[PDB]
Amino acid sequence: RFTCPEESEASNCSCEEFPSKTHFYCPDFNPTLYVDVEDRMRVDFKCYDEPHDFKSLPNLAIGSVKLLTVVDCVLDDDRPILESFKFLEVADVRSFVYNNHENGIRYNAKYFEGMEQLENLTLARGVVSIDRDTFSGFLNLKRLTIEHNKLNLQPGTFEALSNLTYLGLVYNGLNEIQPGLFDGLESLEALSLSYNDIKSLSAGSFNGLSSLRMLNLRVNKIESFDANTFASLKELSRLEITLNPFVSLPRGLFSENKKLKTLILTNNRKLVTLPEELLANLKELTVVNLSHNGVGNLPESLLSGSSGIIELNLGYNRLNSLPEELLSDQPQLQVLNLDHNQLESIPDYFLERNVELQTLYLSHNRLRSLSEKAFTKLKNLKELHLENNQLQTIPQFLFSGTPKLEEIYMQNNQLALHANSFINEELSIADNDNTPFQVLQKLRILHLRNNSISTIFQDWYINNLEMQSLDLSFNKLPGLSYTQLQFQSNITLNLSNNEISQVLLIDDLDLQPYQRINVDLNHNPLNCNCNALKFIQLIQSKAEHGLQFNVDQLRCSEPPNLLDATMDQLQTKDLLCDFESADDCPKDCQCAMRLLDHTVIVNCSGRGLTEFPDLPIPSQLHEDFNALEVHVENNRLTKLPNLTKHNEITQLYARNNSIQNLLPHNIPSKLRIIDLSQNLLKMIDDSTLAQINRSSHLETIRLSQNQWLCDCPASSFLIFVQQNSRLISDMSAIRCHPSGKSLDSITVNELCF
Amino acid sequence: FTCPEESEASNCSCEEFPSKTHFYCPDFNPTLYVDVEDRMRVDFKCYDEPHDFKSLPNLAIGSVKLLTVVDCVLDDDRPILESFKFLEVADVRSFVYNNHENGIRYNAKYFEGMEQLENLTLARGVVSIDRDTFSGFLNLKRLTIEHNKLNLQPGTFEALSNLTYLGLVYNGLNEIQPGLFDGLESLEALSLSYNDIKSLSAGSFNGLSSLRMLNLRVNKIESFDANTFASLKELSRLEITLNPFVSLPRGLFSENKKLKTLILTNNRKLVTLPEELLANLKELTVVNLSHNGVGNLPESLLSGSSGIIELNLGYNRLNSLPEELLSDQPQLQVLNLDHNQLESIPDYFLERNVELQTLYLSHNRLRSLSEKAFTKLKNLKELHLENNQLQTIPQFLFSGTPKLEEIYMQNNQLALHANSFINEELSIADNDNTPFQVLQKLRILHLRNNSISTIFQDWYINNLEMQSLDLSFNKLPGLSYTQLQFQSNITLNLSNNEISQVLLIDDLDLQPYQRINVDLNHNPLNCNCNALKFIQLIQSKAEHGLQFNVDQLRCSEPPNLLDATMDQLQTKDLLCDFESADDCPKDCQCAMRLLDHTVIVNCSGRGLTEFPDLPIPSQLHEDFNALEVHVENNRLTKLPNLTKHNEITQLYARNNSIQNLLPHNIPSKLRIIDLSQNLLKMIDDSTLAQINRSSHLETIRLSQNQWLCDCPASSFLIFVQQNSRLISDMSAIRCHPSGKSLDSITVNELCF
Ligand SMILES: *[C@@H]1O[C@H](CO)[C@@H](O[C@@H]2O[C@H](CO)[C@@H](O)[C@H](O)[C@H]2NC(C)=O)[C@H](O)[C@H]1NC(C)=O
Ligand SMILES: *[C@@H]1O[C@H](CO)[C@@H](O[C@@H]2O[C@H](CO)[C@@H](O)[C@H](O)[C@H]2NC(C)=O)[C@H](O)[C@H]1NC(C)=O
Ligand SMILES: *[C@@H]1O[C@H](CO)[C@@H](O[C@@H]2O[C@H](CO)[C@@H](O)[C@H](O)[C@H]2NC(C)=O)[C@H](O)[C@H]1NC(C)=O
Ligand SMILES: *[C@@H]1O[C@H](CO)[C@@H](O[C@@H]2O[C@H](CO)[C@@H](O)[C@H](O)[C@H]2NC(C)=O)[C@H](O)[C@H]1NC(C)=O
Ligand SMILES: *[C@@H]1O[C@H](CO)[C@@H](O)[C@H](O)[C@H]1NC(C)=O
Ligand SMILES: *[C@@H]1O[C@H](CO)[C@@H](O)[C@H](O)[C@H]1NC(C)=O
Ligand SMILES: *[C@@H]1O[C@H](CO)[C@@H](O)[C@H](O)[C@H]1NC(C)=O
Ligand SMILES: *[C@@H]1O[C@H](CO)[C@@H](O)[C@H](O)[C@H]1NC(C)=O
Repeated sequence: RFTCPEESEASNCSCEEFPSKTHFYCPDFNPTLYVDVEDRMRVDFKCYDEPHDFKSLPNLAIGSVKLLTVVDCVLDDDRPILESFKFLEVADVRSFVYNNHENGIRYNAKYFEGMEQLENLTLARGVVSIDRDTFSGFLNLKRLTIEHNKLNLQPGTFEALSNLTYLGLVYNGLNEIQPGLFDGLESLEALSLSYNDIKSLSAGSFNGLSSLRMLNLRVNKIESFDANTFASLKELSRLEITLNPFVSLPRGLFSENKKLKTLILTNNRKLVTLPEELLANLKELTVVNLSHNGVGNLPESLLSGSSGIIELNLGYNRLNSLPEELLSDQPQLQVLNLDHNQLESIPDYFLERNVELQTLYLSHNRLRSLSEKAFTKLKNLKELHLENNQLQTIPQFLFSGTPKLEEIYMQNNQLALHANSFINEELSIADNDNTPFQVLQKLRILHLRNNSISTIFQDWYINNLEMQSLDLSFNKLPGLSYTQLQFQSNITLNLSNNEISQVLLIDDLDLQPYQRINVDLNHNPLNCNCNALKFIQLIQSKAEHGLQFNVDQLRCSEPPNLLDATMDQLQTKDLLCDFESADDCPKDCQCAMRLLDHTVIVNCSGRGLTEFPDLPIPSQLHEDFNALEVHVENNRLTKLPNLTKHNEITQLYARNNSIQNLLPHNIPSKLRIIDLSQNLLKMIDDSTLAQINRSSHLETIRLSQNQWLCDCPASSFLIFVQQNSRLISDMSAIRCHPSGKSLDSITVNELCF
Repeated sequence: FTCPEESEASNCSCEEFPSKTHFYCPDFNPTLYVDVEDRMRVDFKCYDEPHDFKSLPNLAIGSVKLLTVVDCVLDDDRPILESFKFLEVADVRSFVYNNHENGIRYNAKYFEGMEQLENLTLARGVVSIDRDTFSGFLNLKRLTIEHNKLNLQPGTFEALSNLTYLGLVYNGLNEIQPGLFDGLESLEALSLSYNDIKSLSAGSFNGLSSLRMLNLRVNKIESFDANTFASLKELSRLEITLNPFVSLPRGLFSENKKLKTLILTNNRKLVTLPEELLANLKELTVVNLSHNGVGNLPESLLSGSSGIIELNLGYNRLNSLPEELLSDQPQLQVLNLDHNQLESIPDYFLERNVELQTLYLSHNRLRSLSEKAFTKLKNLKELHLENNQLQTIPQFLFSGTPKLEEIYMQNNQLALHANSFINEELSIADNDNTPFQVLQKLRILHLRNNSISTIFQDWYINNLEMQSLDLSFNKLPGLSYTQLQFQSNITLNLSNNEISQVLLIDDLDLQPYQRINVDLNHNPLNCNCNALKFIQLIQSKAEHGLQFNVDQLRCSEPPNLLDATMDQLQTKDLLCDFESADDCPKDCQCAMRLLDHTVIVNCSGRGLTEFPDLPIPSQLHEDFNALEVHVENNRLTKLPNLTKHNEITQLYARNNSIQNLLPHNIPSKLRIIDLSQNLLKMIDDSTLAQINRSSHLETIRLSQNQWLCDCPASSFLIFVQQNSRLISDMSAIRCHPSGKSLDSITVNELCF
């Protein structure tokens, strides 16, 4: 265990012992450097300023340590690093990491006079002009990295490293690879040349490497190859060539890499063509990644014989008009990508040979219509993508041979799919439509966003039993009914941004006992007129029903009503229903009925007439409904509405009325609310008022703007007012015709005696 | 997610890994890379001139909570989002801006569009901040400014008023102006380390009320004010390290009742501590005073604080101690006094402390421990006494601590011996004074680098729970099997000792399957006959209980070549000089070997006609018996059996030539005789019978034989040849005195 050195005046370095790693700051006044030391795992030495004074240090005692990470600290000129770091006697060090920024250091064997048994090594930002003799003294060195330094390597610097395993030459900006730079690397298994400026790779560039398994040229400036560039790498298995600017690959580049397993060739822009049988006869090959290139057409024999492929990516090219038999020899192919390829159409027999194929991509192409035989023998297909195409429709037998299709994506298309699109030849054998989704019982997720869908097919809730999502946004849905909601699984049936004018529901919900059945209904020109009441009563009332509509953004589309109103702040009383089917309603009157309250409105208040308009009987059933509400406020010349007898009116409003000389014939059977404003109250008689009875329903009368004579012949009116005080809206406002003042003060004067 | 479609009229490309999608602009060379998560992060770093991202194609990436910029230059006045508009990210909840390129004078215009930002961080780029620069955020929880020289106005932070974590690290602040923290009501950390604050005024923390965990880890603080911390009623932690001040004001922490953790270390100039500095701190839990320069302490330093569970006082310059320094701390758990200059411990130091689990006293200069030092420690678990000057241990040192588990006594002047504790009072002739019998559960004990004489039997008798032990660099005289009586998986260590010899019983065994490890490396272990049992134990065996590590073992003054290895050990090399002066001649002693089981003189010497007669050195206690003859390649006067040859179990001669041999001269009591370079081939009466097949290794050899021809000896030669199978006669036999009389010669041939 390493503990802090005993405090003394000989040394000014302050050791702060932490539970994990003992810390240091040797110049106590100004800690220009700190030495974070673990027990025996690592040593972290970093300098912050120009002065070094390594000789004026307490001579720490660490002993054996695995990793020695020195950062941004100077080295003595042409002296061993362990000699320049004598103030800590690190020994038996395996890994050495040297970050250095201020000054580049020319390297020779004299800098490594203490690291004969070094396993790992790393250099960064500070190494320039490595000498050929630098690595001679090393024994059993397995890794080497030259990280972020501008460098130029003469051929032969690595000849002394026989046992080297991983070599990293990233970011060095090498201009070119001399033939024979890797002479001594006989046991090399991996190599990296990413982020360099290698102009070209000659035939003899990779001489001396035979057991190499991985290669890496991720970012270079390679303008051309040679036909025998990779011929010397018989053991190659992984190859990464990205972001290179070359125009084409030479014929037969991989003629000898029979052990190839993965080939990542992506973003190699300006790669317009691929040579004939580039990847032929590679049994071990399993993953091919040719995305983001600029290829315009693939040769037919590109993959002839490579039966071991399981993943083939070809996205983001300019690849159109695929050859028919390109994928004939790949029976293990699992994932195929063809997106962003500008494909106008694919050959009918393109995918017949692949009996097994899990996931297929065809998105972002320019497909117009899929062939019926495209998916005949894909018995293992699971995920299908067809988004962002120019599809008009789909053949009726398109999914006959893919019964295991879990998820499908058809968004951003021009699919029509009318209700009668797949109507049978008048057979009528099956109630469900003949849409191709009928055989897809395994379907789970379906997307149809941004389409021209104009219905919800019956097979989407009858045959598909495990459906759990059905996106139908931005397509021309005409309406919604309760039948189409008869799903048998938790489904988030999205229906936003459709032309859903109206929706119909029944008061009883047959939903199975489960969590919920969401229906997103945000932006629709919903008609808040008749036939929508039960939906409104459902949404506004709080209940534990399965249906959970999301109508927070939903508004109405009725100019007569409050347009742009929300249901959460909508008066359900104001729902109205026009009587368009009937023609016996009085002319020049707003004819409608409200189903919630069970009322029918005549609304002849707009016009003024000489007689009471004929009020049609509620011949329309309206669920066996027998009450009428009439507004006749403007008409004040009828002189009698005596047709009210043998009628079922329940509301009456006469803001302006003729002289109130009415007979008991006018007295109605079922009138709840009555208004007699702006009339001659003097003409009315007690016998008519006596026959008024609240037994049928509650009675409320209006005495506003009414003039009634007060005298002995007009007696008992005050008693009737007192009895009907609740009926009278303002009994005090009722006044004698000549006096114009309330008769309450003169109630004692009412009695003649 | 999906990279931009078709990459048309764009010089920047997408990688689209399954975890995150990278970007570069490699049209000529990729200067900058942008990699994004689904919604978590966006990292943006550029490595060249800013003109390379003047008009990049817009990425239109979804808004992500965390944004990062590295070494990217931006314009003088336009906001950050406007400069990086091509990213098209708006919902930012974390911003980090590393900028090594060029300092920029921040104005309030830079952060428009981030009115919901948190975890704002400005590293290495800020040079100066104008007032109300942070105004407008309206909700900020964490801020950090680091690695950049600064000089701030008092009213810079007034606008925030919701900040909880503030960090001004390595900013090179010359000093703290009063009221510079005025507007930070809800602050809860400062992290003012690595600055250059010269001193703290009384009003240096005016605007802070909900503060906790004030940090001053590295500063050039020269002095403190009396009421520096008075303005902070709530203050949980306080870290004040690596400062050049010489003393603290009296009553510095008077008003901070909530003080829970005071870390005050590495103040090399802090010569003394004020009295009752820690007074009346009930909530205090851990206090750290290590690595200071304090030389003396006041009596009332910790008065009125019973909540202390940890107290570190190590690496200081303490020379004396107060008596009641820990009177008011009955809840203490650990006490560190290591690396100080303490020469003694007060007798009444720890009567009132009972929850102490571990007590550290290493690297001090203690002369001895008082008997009642540990009298009241009912929960002591670990004890350290390393690098001290302890002479001996009192007999009742561990009387009051039965819970003790580990003990460390390295690098001490300990001189424990067999009679260092034995007293005639109540003597039981065993377990002298019981120095360690009171510790039942003593697991680990280190006595490395001491002057202990002998192993106390108490370690191997009643310390059943012992798991390890180390007696290296100690003056142990020897080892015996009786010392190995442990009842657990003990790993005893005796490396580099003065053990002359080990006496191990041949029938040593242990019933349990638990293993015992013993190391004798660098021990003299002189190799004599008694070491034969140790040699056998070291020899490879199928299974054993005492696994010996003897790779670096050496033999003291060896009879054989010096620095002999155990790989070259042999049974014959086990022979040792006998201690019986009368029994063996003074010229050379009897071998009396045990493994070899042979007795022979080491040197031939002058020689005698008759070998001396001595009793068997083994005396029936060993298989050892005389089997060899010292005389070799010498003209012996005679070889008589009565000259102890009969007493010798066997006879072995080397290049000894006898002209005449007789049956009387041949030893009958000896099982067999072996001779070489004999001058006579005649067969004696004893030679007429073949020596015993078993228990008689010595025999006759055809080689190095001289034939003698005589008619009477022909029958004896015939009898010898009948038993002989190597050859009819000697290979180098050329004798024919007018006839054939050799053993190969037939009966018909005669000597004449
Ligand atoms: C030299 O570096 C390599 C890679 O950095 C180290 O490899 C380790 O390998 C083991 C094998 O499973 C992994 O678990 C570790 O995570 C790897 N380490 C690292 C840092 O990636 C190797 O250990 C290093 N050699 C020494 C002596 O430290
Ligand atoms: C819905 O899909 C239509 C497809 O027409 C999108 O409208 C654009 O149509 C033109 C046709 O010439 C395409 O070139 C464009 O790419 C389409 N726009 C986009 C953004 O892809 C329309 O934008 C889509 N609506 C969405 C996705 O909300
Ligand atoms: C801003 O930083 C804070 C502090 O790191 C984050 O909050 C969490 O803080 C705790 C502190 O104990 C950490 O252990 C967590 O890891 C932090 N959360 C995360 C997600 O890292 C906070 O999340 C940060 N803000 C954002 C938007 O990431
Ligand atoms: C064993 O302990 C002794 C002392 O207990 C060590 O000797 C001391 O070494 C230091 C090293 O600077 C000197 O300052 C002291 O004066 C020495 N004291 C004595 C009494 O010699 C010794 O180094 C330790 N190790 C060994 C292997 O003996
Ligand atoms: C390589 O390893 C082998 C065996 O591990 C060893 O014999 C040889 O000396 C090593 N060479 C170098 C240069 O380390
Ligand atoms: C819907 O999800 C809930 C969640 O617990 C589950 O209990 C219920 O069974 C699901 N619906 C069906 C039809 O399984
Ligand atoms: C219908 O009723 C409303 C209610 O206020 C009234 O304003 C309107 O004039 C009526 N219309 C007709 C034609 O009577
Ligand atoms: C702190 O946050 C609250 C919560 O939104 C806000 O109202 C207040 O204005 C913020 N304080 C400042 C100074 O912006």
